[PDB]
Amino acid sequence: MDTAYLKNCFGTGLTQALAEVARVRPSDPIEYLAHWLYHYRSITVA
Amino acid sequence: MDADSLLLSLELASGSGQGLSPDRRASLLTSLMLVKRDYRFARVLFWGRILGLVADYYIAQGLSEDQLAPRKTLYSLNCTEWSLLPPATEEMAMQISVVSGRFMGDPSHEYEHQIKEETRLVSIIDQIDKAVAIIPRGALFKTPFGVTHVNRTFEGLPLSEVRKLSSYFHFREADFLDSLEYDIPRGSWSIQMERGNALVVLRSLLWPGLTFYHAPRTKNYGYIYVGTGEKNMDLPFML
Amino acid sequence: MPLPQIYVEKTLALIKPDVVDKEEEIQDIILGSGFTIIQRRKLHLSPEHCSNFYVEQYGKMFFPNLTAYMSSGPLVAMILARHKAISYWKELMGPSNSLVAKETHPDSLRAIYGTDELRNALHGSNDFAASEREIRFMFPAVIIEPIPIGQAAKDYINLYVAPTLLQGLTELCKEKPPDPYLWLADWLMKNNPNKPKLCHF
Amino acid sequence: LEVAIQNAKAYLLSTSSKSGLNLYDHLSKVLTKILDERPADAVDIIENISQDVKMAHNEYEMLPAYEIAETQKALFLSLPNVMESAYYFEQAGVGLGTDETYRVFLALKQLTDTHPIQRCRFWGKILGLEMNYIVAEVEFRDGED
Amino acid sequence: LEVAIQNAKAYLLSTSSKSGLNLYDHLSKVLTKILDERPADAVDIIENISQDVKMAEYEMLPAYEIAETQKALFL
Amino acid sequence: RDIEVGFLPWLMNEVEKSMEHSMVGRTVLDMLIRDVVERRINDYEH
Amino acid sequence: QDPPIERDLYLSLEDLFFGCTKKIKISRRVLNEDRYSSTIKDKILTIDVRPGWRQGTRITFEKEGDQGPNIIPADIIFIVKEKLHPRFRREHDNLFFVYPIPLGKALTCCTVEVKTLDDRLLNIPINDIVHPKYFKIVPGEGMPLPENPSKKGDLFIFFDIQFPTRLTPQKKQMLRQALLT
Amino acid sequence: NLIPQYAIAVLRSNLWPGAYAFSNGKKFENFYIGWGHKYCVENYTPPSPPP
Repeated sequence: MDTAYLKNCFGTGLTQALAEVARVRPSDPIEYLAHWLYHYRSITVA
Repeated sequence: MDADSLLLSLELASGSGQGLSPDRRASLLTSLMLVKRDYRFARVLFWGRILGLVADYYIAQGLSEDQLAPRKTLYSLNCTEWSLLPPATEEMAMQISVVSGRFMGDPSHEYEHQIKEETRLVSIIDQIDKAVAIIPRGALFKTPFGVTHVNRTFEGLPLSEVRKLSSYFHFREADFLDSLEYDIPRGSWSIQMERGNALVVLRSLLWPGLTFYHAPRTKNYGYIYVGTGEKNMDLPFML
Repeated sequence: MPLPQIYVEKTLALIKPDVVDKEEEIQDIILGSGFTIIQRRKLHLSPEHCSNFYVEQYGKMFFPNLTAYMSSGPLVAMILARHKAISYWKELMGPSNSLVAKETHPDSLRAIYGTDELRNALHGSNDFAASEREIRFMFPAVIIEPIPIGQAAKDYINLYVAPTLLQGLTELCKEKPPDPYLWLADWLMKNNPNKPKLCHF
Repeated sequence: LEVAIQNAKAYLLSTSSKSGLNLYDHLSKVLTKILDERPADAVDIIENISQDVKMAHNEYEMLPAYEIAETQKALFLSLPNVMESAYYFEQAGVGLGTDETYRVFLALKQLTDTHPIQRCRFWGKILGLEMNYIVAEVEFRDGED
Repeated sequence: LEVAIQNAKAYLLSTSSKSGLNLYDHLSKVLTKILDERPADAVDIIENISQDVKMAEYEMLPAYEIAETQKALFL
Repeated sequence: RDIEVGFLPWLMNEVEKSMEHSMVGRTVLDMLIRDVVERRINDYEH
Repeated sequence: QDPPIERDLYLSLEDLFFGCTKKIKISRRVLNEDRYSSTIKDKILTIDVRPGWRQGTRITFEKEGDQGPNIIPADIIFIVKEKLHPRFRREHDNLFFVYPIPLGKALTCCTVEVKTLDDRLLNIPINDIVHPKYFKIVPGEGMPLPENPSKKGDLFIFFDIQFPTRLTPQKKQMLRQALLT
Repeated sequence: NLIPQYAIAVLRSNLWPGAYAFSNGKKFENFYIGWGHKYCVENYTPPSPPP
């Protein structure tokens, strides 16, 4: 399967993403996920 | 300096002796409140004066959330009539290098070396802010959101830390800010104690007319440039 | 609720543009009564916002005056919270129709500040679930409810998030792009099923 | 005890006016990450890990202090020298300060400009409970308003 | 999650010998001082309340001398 | 292709555990509020 | 198949500056399985207008427009269009203000009073001689960019000079001594 | 300037910055508050040695 590639690539990020989205329950979860992933880079890479 | 420097004569309390009359002080209080209204600045500090040969440019600076932002300058000849001065760039810094002499009151004045006096005002105010705009150590706290805010829990410097140039910061892009101990010449800053040594006065020698106010007992501080508006290139000779 | 944990009850509370001028007295009575204010905010609901805020009841409350009285100037919304928050706030308010509250409840805030049926001085949560719905509408990104620890989070994700996230990650697996997060996030923004496609040209 | 503890949160849940966060959610997140990683090093990192937690259509309202400012710019746009006289008063702790004195002086200037006055003296300031008074001794030239 | 909260109580804090402080006691003092009416912006203040709880006149003698000589000005 | 069985089941379990850890954090915070404030009213009146 | 209806909806400058929201009631020509009815299933489509959307920005709602028995509905509510204002003309992320300056104020120091889309008021100095091609750029104070709502373009202040309609012979000598020397 | 019929004539030398002269029209006084230096548009040239 393609699990191992995406095992390495994402890992903790999607977990924190949907954990925050499920906790918040926004009106648009998908846009919230995209903005959160942007912010997640803006903390991690920088 | 903030509005607290305009309810009392904090400028003349520094002993530099140049400042605003109570006429100009009350007018400036009302006008900077109206500037904070018309221009949605977080704070509106009185930058100072550029003493001209016909009239003096009363200068105000807009402060954003986000205080290290490219601060927005305003000017006024009759104090109250505030007008948004344009921002500064590198070309306009290089443009005025061929010109020397005292400022003229009319900002439409032209030099043949043409060059507008407004461009001189913009560039000289930018140069003064990049060089000698003072922040005491710990007054500004770099927020985790990529933004600088007032360190609103800032207690004034201990009297041991008063005498060090390391306890004072350049109020510009870069504890995040650059300290004054690298501001060459090494003797370029004069530190003196007035008013029972409840007052630290820190004056620029490279840009005469700057006098930075600080009360060590509290968080009352600020800088004002009331002066001629030229750079003392003679500073290493004078030290 | 009978956990080790202990619980805060929360309620929405609004002031209309014909009563916002008396925001300060209303907040004084709110604080003095024992409420605690979590967050303030100044609103200005366009008619689209008004249609969405009453969406649980906008399909029956066909009152253009009711949309105007939210749109004709700013609002002052608050989260209030104290012991039995919704019932105490109801007790201060009284009947929803101010024309009844004026004569029958002298102590009511709606009698003191309100005018009539549609010019009601205050609007707030009439139900705990309604409290979560209106508070999640008006003040986004404020946690108000118990966290869905168990299967409820999985159901939420499977009903809203997974039908898009699965397919987007599947295409991300076909492409194997570099720095995969751009591909995923831009894909989610572009092909959101709950939003239209935007062509910035 | 119960009312005290939920009052303690409803305090702590109060959203900050600048960051948009609240201390209760922040403390939950910081305790979550602390319990996740288990620093050993637990107390020293509490500052740095707090920085790490902070790492991860708007209306505007304004105060009643600018309607006075709206009103008082007209001040700056046959009297006595009020500042001089107040300076003599100020030599024994009498007066309103230089700022308020100059503001009243410009108000008297507006009064003199408006009406045909021979002498317009700052009579005094009678203190009040809601609003004080700024009284002006006036002597008219033509007798008309 | 009763075993998990039991482990949570079990940790906080097997005392860190590097400083001798406890997360329970340190955060307890931090919250105790906060519950004396810090403002709604208290979230931005815990970074130096942590410093204060972690932490828990001769320098201005030249001020008194200048004051002392200035008595003769009006005496 | 068939990631619907591969990887999302793992990630749903990780969201469940991360939300459980979050709830543990919220619980520990709540015990801290109780401990501080109960120590306050009891000792303040004595 | 039948084309989507390219509906035009007008947004004033403040709607595209602050990022408003809009509702557009749609047709009732939705078909059931019988393929001869005319009913409605979703009355209203909502568009979250974000700041800086330029004119011609296409917002498309697939499977929401009118539908025949054997075609896929589609609709392009809405093409971003700009209302006339008192006054800024919309260009590529820049605002173009026209100030009817009078002559005599054009040739000397002048201050231009610009209300903005933020409900902020600007006093822009004009120390140059305002001939009828002059414009001052007030940078970083236009509308927000669609790619970055934090950043905003530049405001352009053009001038429509009002020449005098009558001059005294004294005023003719006044002007001749001033300008032609 | 807002009340010109009680103004005081201010003088700014521009040769010695901080030097001032004042008069109400009857009396006068002088005051220096600068660094004690003469203004010069040109930068300070150290004087050349003797030939």
